[PDB]
Amino acid sequence: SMLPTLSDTYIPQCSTDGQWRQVQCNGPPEQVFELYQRWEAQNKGQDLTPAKLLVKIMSYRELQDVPLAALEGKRPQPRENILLEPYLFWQILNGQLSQYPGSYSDFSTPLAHFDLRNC
Repeated sequence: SMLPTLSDTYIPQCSTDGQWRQVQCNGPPEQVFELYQRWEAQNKGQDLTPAKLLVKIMSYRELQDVPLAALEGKRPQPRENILLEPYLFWQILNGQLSQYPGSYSDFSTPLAHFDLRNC
């Protein structure tokens, strides 16, 4: 866990299609904050460093995934096999595994932000 969250995550943000946003901040993406909100909503007592451990764990087989955490599936069943497909204008939750390289999809970066950043 050599990454501190709020320290040096830039993620250059621009307000619309082609023009750079006039103010550039130095915080993590708001999708990561929403993922942290969902993780805390699953069970209390969750902090930053156990979240780093929990993403370090459950990343051993890549999908042969794991139960005991519901985030996008509203049909609780251990036998559910559906193809992964990205949807326009949504936070990426299900189809990714994040252990493998590639490219981001749909270019849905221009969203709002928090306050506690170096801008």
